[PDB]
Amino acid sequence: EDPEISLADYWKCTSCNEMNPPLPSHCNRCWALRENWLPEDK
Amino acid sequence: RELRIRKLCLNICVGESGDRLTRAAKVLEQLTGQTPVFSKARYTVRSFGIRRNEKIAVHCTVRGAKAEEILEKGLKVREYELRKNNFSDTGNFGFGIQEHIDLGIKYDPSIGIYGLDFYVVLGRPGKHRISKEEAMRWFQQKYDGIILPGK
Ligand SMILES: [Zn+2]
Ligand SMILES: [Zn+2]
Repeated sequence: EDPEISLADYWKCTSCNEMNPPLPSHCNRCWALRENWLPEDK
Repeated sequence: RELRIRKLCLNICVGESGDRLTRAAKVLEQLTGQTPVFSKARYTVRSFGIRRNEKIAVHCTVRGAKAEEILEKGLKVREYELRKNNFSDTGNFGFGIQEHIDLGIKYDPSIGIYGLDFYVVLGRPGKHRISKEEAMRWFQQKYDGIILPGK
């Protein structure tokens, strides 16, 4: 779909194991958010 | 001194078509000076009200001086601090911010608040692969950035 990135840019959802494109940062299958993407609150 | 930004991708998720989506387009236009492209749902997702093929998000690609500038705004919001998780095995990296107003866009109670996703694809100014570690020390040196340990 995009020639400037590879599958190695994909992230694996840990809730359902879907391989997801770099963006968005929620899983396209189950909507679970990607971890350690957003700044951690104190 | 020999590693460059190839592009910066930006994305705002809404989840459905309508007012809030079209306002997320504007925010990207104001922020970016380009017209964003609406993304469609890959799958319907019942429990989140998502329907396959519906317009649900907006994204924009920026290059050159514009990309550097927007990245810097994003990094400043993040206080120049990412995690090793943010860095792909390809030598690219991305991150999110909770509120778009922190890039310096005025808050409108009509508009609301948007989260924003950044993805940065690196390259060489010329095909030799960029490792995860090169991109990491590039970020560390060029932005005096901090990469927290992997969680
Ligand atoms: Zn998932
Ligand atoms: Zn989305």
